[PDB]
Amino acid sequence: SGGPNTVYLQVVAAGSRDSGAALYVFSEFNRYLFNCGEGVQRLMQEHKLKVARLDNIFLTRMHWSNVGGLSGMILTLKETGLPKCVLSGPPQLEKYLEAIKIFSGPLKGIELAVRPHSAPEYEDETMTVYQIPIHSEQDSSLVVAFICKLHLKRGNFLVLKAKEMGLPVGTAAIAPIIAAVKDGKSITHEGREILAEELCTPPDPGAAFVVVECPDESFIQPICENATFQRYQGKADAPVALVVHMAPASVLVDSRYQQWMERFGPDTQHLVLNENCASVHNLRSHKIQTQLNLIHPDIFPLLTSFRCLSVPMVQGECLLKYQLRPRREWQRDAIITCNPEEFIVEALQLPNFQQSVQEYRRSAQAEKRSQYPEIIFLGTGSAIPMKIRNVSATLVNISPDTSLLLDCGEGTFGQLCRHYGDQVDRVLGTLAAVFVSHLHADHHTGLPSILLQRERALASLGKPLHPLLVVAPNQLKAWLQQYHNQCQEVLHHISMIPAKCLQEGAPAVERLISSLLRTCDLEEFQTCLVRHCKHAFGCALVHTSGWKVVYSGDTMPCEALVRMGKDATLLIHEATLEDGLEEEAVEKTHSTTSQAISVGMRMNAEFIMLNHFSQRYAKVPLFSPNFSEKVGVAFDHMKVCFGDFPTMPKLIPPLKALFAGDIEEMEE
RNA sequence: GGUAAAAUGGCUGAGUGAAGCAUUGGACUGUAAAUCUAAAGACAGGGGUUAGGCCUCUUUUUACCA
Ligand SMILES: [Zn+2]
Ligand SMILES: [Zn+2]
Repeated sequence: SGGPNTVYLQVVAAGSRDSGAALYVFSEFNRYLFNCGEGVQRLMQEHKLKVARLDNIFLTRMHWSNVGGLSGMILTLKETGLPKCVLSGPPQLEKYLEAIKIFSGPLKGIELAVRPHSAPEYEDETMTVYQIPIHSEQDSSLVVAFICKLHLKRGNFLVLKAKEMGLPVGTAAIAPIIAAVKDGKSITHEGREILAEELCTPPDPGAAFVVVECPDESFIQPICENATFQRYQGKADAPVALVVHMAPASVLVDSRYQQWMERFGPDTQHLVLNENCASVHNLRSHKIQTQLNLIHPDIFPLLTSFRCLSVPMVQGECLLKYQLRPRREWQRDAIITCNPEEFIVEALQLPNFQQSVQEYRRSAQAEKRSQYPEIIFLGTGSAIPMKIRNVSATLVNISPDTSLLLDCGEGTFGQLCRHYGDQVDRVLGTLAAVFVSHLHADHHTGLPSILLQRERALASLGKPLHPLLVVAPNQLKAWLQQYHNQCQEVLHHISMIPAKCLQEGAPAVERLISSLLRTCDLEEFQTCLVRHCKHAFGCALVHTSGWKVVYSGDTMPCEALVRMGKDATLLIHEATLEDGLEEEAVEKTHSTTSQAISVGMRMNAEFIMLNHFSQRYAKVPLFSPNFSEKVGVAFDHMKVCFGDFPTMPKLIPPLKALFAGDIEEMEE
């Protein structure tokens, strides 16, 4: 068979601040993805991108912005069931996939293949790419740029022209004639010879595109007029169709360079991706957030708006696909821009929703509570981000000066971005400590994303370095050490704390826990084992003023949690099914909503928050009846103070009305 | 919400083009059941490749998701 009939280039990352570079090219036979960071897990599977058929994955640089997201792809492939896959990258990239099995578990069932730098050539039936390793004085010094090529395309045969002369078109005799013409050998028929160009268009060798990743001036000198480029710059076998520059805007304006790119010729198109892009590609999420704000602006805050030299450049944006083989031109028929003026149309006119909203407002229309005890909910999914659900983070802000994290995950940084707005830089500075509940990957894979950005935030205002405090099981230390020794230096920003020492009845550890307690003004900190998995642990917070909150998360009912949870103003509990099957508890290793409600009733706590929900089937939580005002429903991007309890019970009717039709488990 | 198998008629087996059971008048049979020389409904709804078999976007059915 011949080469692909159509080739499309698609942009995934779009140069967003919350994620690294990422480029997607669609081919008739194979799917290829270049580079990927954190937050892409939603970008794909939200814009209808097929996970399957991604047998080949490519990436650049070892930094988390381009290697962090591989765990999600591996997990999806394991769930998807793809038989084989191929992964390529820097020579020392095998160490990254060596340590994934530590917590993600064995990858047996799907085969992954890697290759060294000794084989810089790879070919298949529809495409070919050449990789050029690059060495720089100032592994973070290797970026290995990529080059792409396309197989020759055979010009369409003129079957109608053959029929006009008198050839036996429409039968089995024409097939050998067209097959011979395809090979390029003329055939003489009826005493006359017909040239190939007469019966078909001239062959086209095929276009190509190049990708570069110059991050700073360290890599400019090694790449300056590279030998490989001299054999392809300017006129070549075919003109260059498109080019993408991942370099930052600062590198663009430098006097040096900015002229080599022009050597490719005016016909060569160029693109730039960087943080200055307007983006705004959260249509459905933004609509849901606006609806929640309309229900009650105070309870549910609103996301902030993230808004925006010899040849022209088309700034990259959302789903700016490019067409290669049919014709070299751009397409913008899939623009994804938020339109609140359209969101309000359906937010203020849902069936019976307006009546419930107005009734709740009239009903709403007991002394002032404490001003700045704050708990913020970031994510309410389970190990799989989706339209409106993602791995939970449970941001807590005990005081404006000091902040704490109730576990963390991937995509939480993107969530708090476009939300805190200008205050994002200040919020990260207030962060003083973090910790992990159990060994699940989704609960600890988000630490690097927060840490690397907090490192920049600390210097953004010229404050002294303050290493972050991390409390996680002793197993998490191995992965952190491997990453420190393999990809980038992060040890100085993390201080491990075993959770065993915090158990009831159990110099560096004591001084560090004392510093944590005094910095955030916490009277005491306690942790206990949970019936969830090996080395699983919980936590409890008690304030000097008598406020107590205990986080349980994934856990089966146990006596220790109940004993520690006695006289607790608030607590976070996990739900799996609401109403349904009570069997196969061992498979889930999680509590049940009815049992959670019973516990909360007997917990003596005045209110119980339901945050973590299983995401096997996309459905709003069908709240189990036989409950009280103590229980509640927790979603993403929530706000209020400690004493703002009486508000949320009245939000139940409007909250249910907003969803209207519910898509829950059916007999199928 | 995601993954896996079929969209051909009253039913099924496939991709050179379509075939058996059944029927419209019945021939051997007083009798309407046995055996045909003719008949018919015909590959879900779009398009990219210029041909069906390939891929792509909804629609129906079944199963699975830790
Ligand atoms: Zn969980
Ligand atoms: Zn978990």
